[PDB]
Amino acid sequence: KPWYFDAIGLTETTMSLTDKNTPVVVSVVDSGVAFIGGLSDSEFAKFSFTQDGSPFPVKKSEALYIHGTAMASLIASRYGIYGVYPHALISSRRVIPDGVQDSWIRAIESIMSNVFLAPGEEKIINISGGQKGVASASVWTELLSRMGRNNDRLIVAAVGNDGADIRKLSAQQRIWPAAYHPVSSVNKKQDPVIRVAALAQYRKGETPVLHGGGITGSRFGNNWVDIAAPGQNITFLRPDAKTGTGSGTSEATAIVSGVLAAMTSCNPRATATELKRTLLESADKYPSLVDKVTEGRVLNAEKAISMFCKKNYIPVRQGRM
Amino acid sequence: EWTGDARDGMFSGVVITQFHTGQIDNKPYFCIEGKQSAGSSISACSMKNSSVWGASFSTLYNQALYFYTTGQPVRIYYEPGVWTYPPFVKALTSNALVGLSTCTTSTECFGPDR
Amino acid sequence: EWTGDARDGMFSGVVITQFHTGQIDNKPYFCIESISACSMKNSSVWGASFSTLYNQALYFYTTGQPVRIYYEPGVWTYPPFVKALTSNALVGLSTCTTSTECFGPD
Amino acid sequence: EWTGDARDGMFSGVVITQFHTGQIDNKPYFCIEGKSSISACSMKNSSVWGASFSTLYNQALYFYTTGQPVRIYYEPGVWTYPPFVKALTSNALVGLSTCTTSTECFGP
Amino acid sequence: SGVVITQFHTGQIDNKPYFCIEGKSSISACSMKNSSVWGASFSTLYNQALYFYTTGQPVRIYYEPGVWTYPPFVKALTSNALVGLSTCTTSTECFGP
Amino acid sequence: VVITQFHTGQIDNKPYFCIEGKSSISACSMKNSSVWGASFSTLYNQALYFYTTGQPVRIYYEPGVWTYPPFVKALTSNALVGLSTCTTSTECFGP
Repeated sequence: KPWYFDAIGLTETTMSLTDKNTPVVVSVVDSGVAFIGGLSDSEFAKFSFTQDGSPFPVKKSEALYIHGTAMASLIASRYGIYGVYPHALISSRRVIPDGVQDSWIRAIESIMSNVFLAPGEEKIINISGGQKGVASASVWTELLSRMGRNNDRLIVAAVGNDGADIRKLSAQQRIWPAAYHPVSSVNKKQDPVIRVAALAQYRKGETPVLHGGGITGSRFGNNWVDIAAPGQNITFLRPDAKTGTGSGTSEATAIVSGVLAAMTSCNPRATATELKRTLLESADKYPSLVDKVTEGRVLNAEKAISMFCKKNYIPVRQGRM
Repeated sequence: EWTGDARDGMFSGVVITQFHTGQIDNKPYFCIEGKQSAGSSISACSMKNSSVWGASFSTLYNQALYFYTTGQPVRIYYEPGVWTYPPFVKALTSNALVGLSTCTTSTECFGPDR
Repeated sequence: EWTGDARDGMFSGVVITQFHTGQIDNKPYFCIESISACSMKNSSVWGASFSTLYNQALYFYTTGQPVRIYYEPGVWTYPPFVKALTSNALVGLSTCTTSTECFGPD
Repeated sequence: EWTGDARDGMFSGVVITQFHTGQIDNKPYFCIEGKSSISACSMKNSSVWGASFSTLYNQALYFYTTGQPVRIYYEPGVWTYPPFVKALTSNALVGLSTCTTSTECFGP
Repeated sequence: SGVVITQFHTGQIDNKPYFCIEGKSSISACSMKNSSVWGASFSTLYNQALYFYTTGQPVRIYYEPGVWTYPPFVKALTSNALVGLSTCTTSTECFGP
Repeated sequence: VVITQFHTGQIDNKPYFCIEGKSSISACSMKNSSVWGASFSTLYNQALYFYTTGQPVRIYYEPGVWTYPPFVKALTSNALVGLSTCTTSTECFGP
């Protein structure tokens, strides 16, 4: 089993709280997923927002070929790699490389067209990356504000690697949708984005630190990062069925997405605000990580999933009165 | 009477998408709406102590609220023309909810086929 | 009487944010909350729906989803009760598609 | 009559995979299927097992919800209406238990 | 006001089921089925108390002292009858009277 | 005690449930089966909740209540008469 399961508390008892019956589908907005090995039974749907039209990844770069499969395997792999929520299915929305104009936007707009009726189908949207060089930001903000007003979906967004202080970065160097900086009290409360930073390997109870390094180092900054989750020495699946090991905010985002998927199973009718407030309020708060993460939050999967599944126990499991 | 009688209709592979609860003539009731896709939708109501299907109100309420929560595909068993108050029929439906089943596919569900 | 009668009012796209339960004159009741409405067990005309609405209101309080609240004003008459809570009887509940479009009568 | 009578049969290490609820001759009932496969039905106020309808409904729905392996206790030939037996089953659900292994479960 | 329900006990006394809750300074309160003037609210209060014990949210506990009189019961638990429950906005501001 | 096993059935027109917690203890509550039948629904609800969370609890029981020999043989004679939450392995709420 992987190290991060004990660190975030993905215990047998916690996982036993989740509802098997709930159709839970995570939206993996990435480079395409190869539904192979542990992901061979995980497909729900596949899409292409790329000029080539293929929903499958391409060998432009090894990083881009493996990216979508890696992310989906951390979320829901049933054997080989240990997915956070193996009962979840995956909806692959390939936006890169050779993406169409505003491929990221078109994929989120397709999610928001609500073709799938079940509340837990693409309620959680994993964006283990995103868009740099955003100058207008008008498109992103108008879409993300509508999503917060609709209050049904959550975007789990990587804050990016390069180890940079997001507060000191130029608007053009910041990754979207994570860079979304809601202004009004209304848009701050309705905010559907969960901005995820990467932590270095630790044991539950030990004070974690952000993952460093010039290349895979987590970006940081208070009021630009909502939560920090494991993002170092992470084993993931590759399309060739072999495994790889990696660090960074991509991994950390996929682990948060899996935790939220597990929560969703207990009541997918719960609003985005209900799930975001549970995940963040159940997060461990460290004094040492306050400058790096808003309120120095660290993913507690045991507290997030158990808090959420207990709150819904009487309305969902024991209605009879 | 039986849920599996020929007269009663069915809709398989439906997601329960809407829920309403109220009261009429001292009887609580609930309504549900289920969709297979864009096409098509079905509405059905259960009323407490409103025969012939009144005895299943509590079981159907609990089960329908559960399936509304999960969003899993289900079979809705209904009987047309049961409710007769015209404003009620106009706003909601004449269909009584008479049963529910889990589904394996959009067409294959557990229980009787009628 | 019916939830959909013209006499009764509605509020659509409402998130149930507050919940209270107690007893008055040997009858349990609950209150939800802006709009407030109470349901009392065995207190006519809407007493028969107490348990269904309690269950439904607690469910919607838990999800936090926007819903339609059907009420009848002037049902509760005890002045300190009306002052502390409301005269409105809770007479129905619906799921909503938008802040104005909800399932059921209007 | 008792759940643990020799007459009644068992199926151990079963995951409840299907659930159906309806009404027949003014009595609500519910049917479960677990996977070899077994089907069992419980009817309200329909003797000898009618008294346990609410407890079994609640328990069966809970284990359906968790998907944990369980033991299903049944009595065959209880339901006799031919279209019902044909479409569903004749087996009455008379008990439920948690399991430790596919064969070792709690209870008689 | 602003109490987290941290303990729960259920039993029976003289053919009547009851439940006891403790919340945190600390407060205890018991509701008994069909007993006292407050017996009518047992089922609603049990359901609402177990709900609040499950969420762990801060609530308001309404009680009446001196209702339970059996000395070993009062010694082991409380004389307080549970007579209502409310959700809270702050540690002092809660919904209800 | 952690409630680890749960059994439900019927005997002589009365539904009952059994629980086992871990030494190990078994106790059964039976609807309308005096003296403790008035408590069946409250205890069922509580026991199922505690079985779900897996939290340590106190089980209150009365030996020798159930007397049908095949029942006592397969399960227990112990009646479930109460439940409490626990703070430690020995300190629990209640009498």
